[PDB]
Amino acid sequence: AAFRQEGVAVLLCVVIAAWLDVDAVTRVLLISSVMLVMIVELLNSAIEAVVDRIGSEYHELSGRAKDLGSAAVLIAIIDAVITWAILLWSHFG
Amino acid sequence: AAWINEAAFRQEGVAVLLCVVIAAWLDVDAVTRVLLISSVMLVMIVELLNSAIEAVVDRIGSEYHELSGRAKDLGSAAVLIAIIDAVITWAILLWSHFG
Amino acid sequence: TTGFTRIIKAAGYSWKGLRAAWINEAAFRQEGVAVLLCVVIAAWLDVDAVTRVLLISSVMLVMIVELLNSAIEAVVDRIGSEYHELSGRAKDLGSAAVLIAIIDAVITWAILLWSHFG
Ligand SMILES: CCCCCCC/C=C\CCCCCC(=O)OC[C@@H](O)CO
Ligand SMILES: CCCCCCC/C=C\CCCCCC(=O)OC[C@@H](O)CO
Ligand SMILES: CCCCCCC/C=C\CCCCCC(=O)OC[C@@H](O)CO
Repeated sequence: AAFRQEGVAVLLCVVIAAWLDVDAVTRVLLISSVMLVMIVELLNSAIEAVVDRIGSEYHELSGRAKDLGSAAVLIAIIDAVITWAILLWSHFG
Repeated sequence: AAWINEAAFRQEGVAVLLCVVIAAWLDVDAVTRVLLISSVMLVMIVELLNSAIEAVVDRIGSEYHELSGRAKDLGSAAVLIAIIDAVITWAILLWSHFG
Repeated sequence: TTGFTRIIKAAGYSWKGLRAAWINEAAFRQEGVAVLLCVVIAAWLDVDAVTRVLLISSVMLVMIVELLNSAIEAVVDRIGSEYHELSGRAKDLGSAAVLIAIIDAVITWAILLWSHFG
């Protein structure tokens, strides 16, 4: 369901990066950026998995852990966007 | 959320934020600017993940357990490695621009 | 004061964690060796600054995810129960992030060295 859509997303990114006439270095940066997002999203899901296992009811530290994990994912997404934007502006510069 | 109003996250937050601003103004090529950003961004990501770990641990209980201390130590280790990676990154790249 | 004591304390925790992870597992020790070799090779390698960083950044990320996944397992094992679905799920997601980080590093080294022909 959700993991499939992310799998579709990252596959398209690889296809696009392969479709673009770019060098080895820039191609690595494009891929690795999206790869990092995958890593953070998986680790964040691991956090939420532990949280939902520990607590049966609501707790402050439980919501804190989820917010911090979701924040890390956001920072990762932003980092990927900035990376793609900078490189593409350079290639078509 | 309520995480933003903390002395620890303000200091770590501005340290990374300043580096991004500086890197955005530095006169270097694209791939260099990307690495300057991605390095300090990675540090922030690891710090947020590490902070999430500690939050989960404290959620468990106040009574100490060996795995509880191990979880925090391993988390701090990842943060350390991330900072080292950031320093080395900026050191190698800026050494050319600095001369 | 507070800023200096946090750096020292975090350095103490980090070194205590790196020590514990090195003592407990043999696979971790060999992994650290593989990383250290990669760092030295990339430093002595005749490539430009950007490639040198990428080779380093790859293996450094591997260790970070490894330590973070090991932190997850520590919390999971901390929890006391016979068996839970989210117990295996948490480690499954963590192990997935580890294998992704390793593969991405291997491919990076593969592509970069193949383009350098060295
Ligand atoms: C127009 C908004 C697109 C979506 C957001 C993309 C943000 C990208 C970059 C933010 C500024 C940081 C880097 C900008 C800069 O200093 O130079 C970039 C340029 O040298 C690349 O060739
Ligand atoms: C440029 C290298 C950055 C770090 C790469 C990853 C290194 C990971 C682990 C290195 C060893 C961790 C600390 C273990 C150690 O040195 O001593 C353990 C010893 O006291 C008992 O066996
Ligand atoms: C080519 C490698 C150069 C050094 C790169 C970083 C290596 C990191 C750790 C290796 C040194 C730590 C080994 C253990 C050690 O010396 O400490 C002994 C321990 O009693 C201190 O608490």
